Amino acid sequence: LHKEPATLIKAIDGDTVKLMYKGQPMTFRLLLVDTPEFNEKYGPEASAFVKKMVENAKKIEVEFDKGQRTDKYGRGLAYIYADGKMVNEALVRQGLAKVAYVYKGNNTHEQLLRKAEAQAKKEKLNIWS
Ligand SMILES: Cc1cn([C@H]2C[C@H](OP(=O)(O)O)[C@@H](COP(=O)(O)O)O2)c(=O)[nH]c1=O
Ligand SMILES: [Ca+2]
Repeated sequence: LHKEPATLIKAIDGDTVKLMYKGQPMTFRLLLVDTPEFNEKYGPEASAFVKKMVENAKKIEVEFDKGQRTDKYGRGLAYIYADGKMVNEALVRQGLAKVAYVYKGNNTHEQLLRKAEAQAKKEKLNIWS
């Protein structure tokens, strides 16, 4: 797996973000996570967390997995990094997201995020409190 460049177009919510990728605008859905929707509990906090993360990054990178790169709604499915730190993992670590939608062949970073979730549960963080 490798990191490709992209630029913020627009923060959207806890687990979707608009990026420019290979010069095209495109909504990305964060692999292996599920944030609450904005209208749910911690939805707003999730959105703010990612928003802050991507808006403050000097460098956004996109990392496809080995499988499907687009979902059925046309969203790009990737791991997204903000100055080297993975947003997907960061959300889970803070208990702003659950590990979720784990499909085979698009699950490289699965155990890494389960480690993170386990620590967030342990600390009773946000979702787990
Ligand atoms: C995370 C992810 C979601 N999806 C699809 C499955 C879900 O289908 P349904 O809409 O049929 O429930 C939907 C959930 O995304 P959201 O959590 O953004 O709604 O996105 C994938 O197909 N692959 C993925 O990796
Ligand atoms: Ca969601």
